[PDB]
Amino acid sequence: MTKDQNGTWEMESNENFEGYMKALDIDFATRKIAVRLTQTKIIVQDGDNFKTKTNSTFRNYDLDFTVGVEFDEHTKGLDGRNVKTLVTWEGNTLVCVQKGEKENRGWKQWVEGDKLYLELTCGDQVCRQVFKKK
Repeated sequence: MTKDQNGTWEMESNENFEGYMKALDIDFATRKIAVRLTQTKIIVQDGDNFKTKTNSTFRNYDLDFTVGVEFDEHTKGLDGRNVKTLVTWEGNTLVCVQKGEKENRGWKQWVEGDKLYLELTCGDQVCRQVFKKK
């Protein structure tokens, strides 16, 4: 009944992977490399903060912020542009608004049972994800 379901999620599968990086047109590559090399989605939670992370063999620098801080643009490693990225707790889940200019990066989570969904978008695409908690 509170934002602390602390665990792990191997992410049973991925619908779209490169196309999300594709959507923001990072480099129409990495789809052949980043494919999957341990990709373990994780969640941490601290109280006033929240930093889900991926323990991938390629990268470990994912959800890294505090709630309501309002991540007023300024990103890089992925896109490298400028988009309002507001974060909020739903009471149960992490709702964030990618207030874009061109795209709708609108990335959000929502515990859809015994796993944790990550239903984002990014202008045109719509990355759908499925998990299975631990």
